[PDB]
Amino acid sequence: MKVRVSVKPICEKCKVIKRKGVLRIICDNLKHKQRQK
Amino acid sequence: MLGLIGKKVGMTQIFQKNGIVVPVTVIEFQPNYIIGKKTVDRDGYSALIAGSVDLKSSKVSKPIKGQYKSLKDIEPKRYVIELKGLDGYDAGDEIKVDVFKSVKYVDVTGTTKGKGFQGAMKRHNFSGGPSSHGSKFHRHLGGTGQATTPARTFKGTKMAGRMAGNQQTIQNLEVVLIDEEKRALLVKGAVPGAKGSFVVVKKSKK
Amino acid sequence: TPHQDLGDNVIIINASKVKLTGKKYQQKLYYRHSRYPGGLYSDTFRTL
Amino acid sequence: MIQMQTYLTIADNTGGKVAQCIKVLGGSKRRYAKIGDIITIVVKQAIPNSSVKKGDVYKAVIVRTSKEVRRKNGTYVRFDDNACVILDANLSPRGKRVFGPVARELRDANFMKVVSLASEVI
Amino acid sequence: RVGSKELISRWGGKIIMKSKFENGKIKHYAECQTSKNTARKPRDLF
Amino acid sequence: MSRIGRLPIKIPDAVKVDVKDNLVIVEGIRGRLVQDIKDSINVKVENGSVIVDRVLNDKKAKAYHGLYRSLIFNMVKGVTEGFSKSLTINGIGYRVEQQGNSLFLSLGYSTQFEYVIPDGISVKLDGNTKISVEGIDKFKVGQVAAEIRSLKKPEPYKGKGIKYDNEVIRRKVGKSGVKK
RNA sequence: AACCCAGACCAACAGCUAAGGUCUCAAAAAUGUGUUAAGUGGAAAAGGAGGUUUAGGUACGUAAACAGCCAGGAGGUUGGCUUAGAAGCAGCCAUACCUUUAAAGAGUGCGUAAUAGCUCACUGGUCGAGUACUUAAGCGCCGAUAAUGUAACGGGGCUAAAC
RNA sequence: GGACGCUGUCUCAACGUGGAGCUCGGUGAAAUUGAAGUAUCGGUGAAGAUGCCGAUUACUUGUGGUUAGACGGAAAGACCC
RNA sequence: GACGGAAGGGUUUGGCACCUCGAUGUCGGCUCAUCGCAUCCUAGGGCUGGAGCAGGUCCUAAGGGUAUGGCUGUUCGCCAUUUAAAGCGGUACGCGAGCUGGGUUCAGAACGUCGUGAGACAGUUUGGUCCCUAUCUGCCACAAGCGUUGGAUAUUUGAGAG
RNA sequence: UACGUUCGGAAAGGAUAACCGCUGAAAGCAUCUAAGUGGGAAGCCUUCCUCAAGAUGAGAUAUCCUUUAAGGGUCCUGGAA
Ligand SMILES: [Zn+2]
Repeated sequence: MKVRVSVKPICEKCKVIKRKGVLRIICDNLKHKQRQK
Repeated sequence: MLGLIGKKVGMTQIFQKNGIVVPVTVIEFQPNYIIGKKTVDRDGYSALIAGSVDLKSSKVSKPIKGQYKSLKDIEPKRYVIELKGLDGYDAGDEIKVDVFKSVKYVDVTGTTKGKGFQGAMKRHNFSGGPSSHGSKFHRHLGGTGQATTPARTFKGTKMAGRMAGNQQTIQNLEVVLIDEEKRALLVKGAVPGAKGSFVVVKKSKK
Repeated sequence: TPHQDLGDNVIIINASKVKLTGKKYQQKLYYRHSRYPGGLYSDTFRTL
Repeated sequence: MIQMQTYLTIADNTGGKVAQCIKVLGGSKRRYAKIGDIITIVVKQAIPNSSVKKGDVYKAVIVRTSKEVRRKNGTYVRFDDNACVILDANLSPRGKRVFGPVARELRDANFMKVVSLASEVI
Repeated sequence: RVGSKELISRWGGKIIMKSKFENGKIKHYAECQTSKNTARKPRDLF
Repeated sequence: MSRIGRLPIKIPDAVKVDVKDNLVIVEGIRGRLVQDIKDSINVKVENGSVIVDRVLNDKKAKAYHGLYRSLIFNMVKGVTEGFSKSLTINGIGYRVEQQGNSLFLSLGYSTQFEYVIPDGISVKLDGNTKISVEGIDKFKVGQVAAEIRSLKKPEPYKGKGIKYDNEVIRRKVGKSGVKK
């Protein structure tokens, strides 16, 4: 959703992972999801 | 794949029972025989060799003659093709026209009519220039490439040249009528080739 | 001598079992061009 | 074979007497309309003091063409002038009566009420 | 309105769409009650 | 590394474990499961227990430590107690039925979905809106439950769909929640 | 053509070297200790970043740290209010507000017109060593993105034949 | 600028006719031309390469067609200085 | 998403004057296209302050398709009807040894303005020769010769290409 | 020859893009990934039609001939070319 270049946690519940070579943010608040461009 | 070597007699039309007209092409089937077999362990693939209308005994070369040495009472055949992956027949057999009796659609393969050296406007549906308003450009190609890049004409650019003469196989022709006594098949639509040219009829793929 | 042909001949067996390292098995590309416009065809190591 | 700029006889009692085709509907490069198709017409001539003025744009259905079109049973019907009938928003005849004959492809194109109001169906 | 054609097989059986499942595949296919021949598009059963 | 990698594996009495040539076989009351083990990790059965360690200390080996410990543990818990993951079908007119080794789903679509059940896995019903997949392999059980859920993923406006029982669906509002 | 090495008197089927190279096209390298997983090497920015090597600080800990698991997570007290409501979570002010205190903040978030309701910091038990935030370097990741044809290693290929 | 009539101007092109074109016999030029066992792509370069680099593709040689290139031919650029 | 900050693209208006003035023909339209994806439509999705219908934003995706007319020399734009959509660009602002010459950029003449005047004006109006038989490469088609290891005649597997 | 007639764009399969996973670590949790293992588009590869052994890597087979034979060509009558 927020295909950005700076991916940061938004709330304290967001968590940072790295999948197949891209940096991603996963959270319960699906509105907070992210991936690096 | 079930197939036969027929001859395109021509076209006509028939009247369905309730009055609806169906335009048909008529194909006449000279007797077709199985001349030989091709085997996966000896030729690399499995197919049946099928032959049709005979040649004149003065114009059969001896290789062709020896092709039929082991067959009994089968004269040399002018039109020979192969039916890949077919069974239920063996050398010396003979295929009726009724093998299509249970078939709804067929495919026909033949040599399309030749149109000679034909220009771009007929060959590729090119439009032309205007015929008035000072035009000196009527049925020429127009531009063909770009300016300096690429400084050549790309391979496959469509220009003038010979038209038709290729094989072509037309698909899903409905089967309208089968007539065993006169050895004829009536399909609905057009079939490539001129009158008297020889086509190959196969069971439809779909 | 580079002028002439003086070396021997070679028969390679088991050519289908050459091993690669890294992700080459998924990523090495073999290209070819039909000389027609746009006719560039690629083929990864697996498929080739 | 009605195309753009073709003149047509309005065959109903709305008031118009001549219409001009200005678009063939239902298709991007569509160029010809046949019997039972819907076109967009402008009115080029009308009965004075009518409910249809010259220069208005409506939708109309083609009821007679001068070029024959094949039918299933092999018969071709070729009229002697091109004629159409004006439609309202519901794709139903705006008028109350239809002059002259119409062709029976209206039946299949589902214009049953035009067919009924016609005089002869050929 | 040319009468709504009843969706019938060439063998007089009703044609109904089922969704097989196989190995991560949903498959849609057409089935004829009378003759139980499975095809995948009712085109092939008219 | 971390304590899950080194935590010892208890062996139930009814359950047998064996290791040989980069392979492990676990035979229990309810079935037999097999696993590959990579070279950098060594698996030992002693004193009715399973231990795992690493020849090297590269990070691949670090991760492998825990990975294979957990797998063998789930490989032993399966052969003793089996794995089970359950599901609920919620929504108007949604139904599930069973015939032999296949399930038939009515999920609002214009076609009734058939569903072949892969072997090694059993399915249990509770009425026509509750399912429970049981089996020997946790991986397979999760796979089947997931693929069934994908057949009709849930939605947030009314809870309709096929949900994991343990799952909590976040819920939104529609018309009347926006009332002024 | 302008950069690097090097000033051609002619001849030799001699040797040593400069720049630049030593898997192969293509004449020339092997061993030692590490780093890199991106084919980085073999283009580039602001910025993001639980990639990893090495070194060093500040928190915190075998007298139990962190994550999980099991509990409490309060009473005074609707903190006084602005407002219509504001009960911890429109908004103003501090919370030098105390007690039972294990520990409970004038509450971390979710969500209720207003609460209500669900959670957390906070602390206790089960477990059993490093963890949690940062600093400097060595290589890396994303950002990376044009039009005839792979086309930003010369090619093949290379996990070294890379640094 | 508009209207009527009329029409292949156009949708949309098709067929036929006459002279060229094509084949053979006779006669027989032209501008042009450093020559030539003169391919393509990505590059490089007096900054748009048949001739250089790397790679790809291509049996030898004619004929009827087509003009993308050979910064084509023709006129010591008329514009500008 | 203001206020600022960091880049790419080489298409706009420009900068420089490196190739070409013993000539590299300039705007549009016609004909014929080919390529890029920064996607107009169709296809697959994530999130919505997404009930549904219909959208908004972002990601993946270039296979195919992407209208006819009125005005203007116009590209462009506006407008009329349509359409699933009426994409944005590169290619000597693709394409005049393929076409048109309306526009621009010759000599005629006229209007306005400037100049005493000859005349001048990215002001306007009207009229005004668009040359060349393809040697080579390239491309569209068709043959002659030979090769494929004895020489021929039929039937075909298929790399590869459209 | 189209303005006419008929037919064609498929169905299925494989590997994938974005996306969604299952099982699970490094990091006791969590996590689609690091070992594995799945779904997933008019795109890619097969499938449909045409050309095709000058594919010099010149393939495979059946038959004919063994000192000019098998066979082909020229010439002539012609065509569906
Ligand atoms: Zn969050």
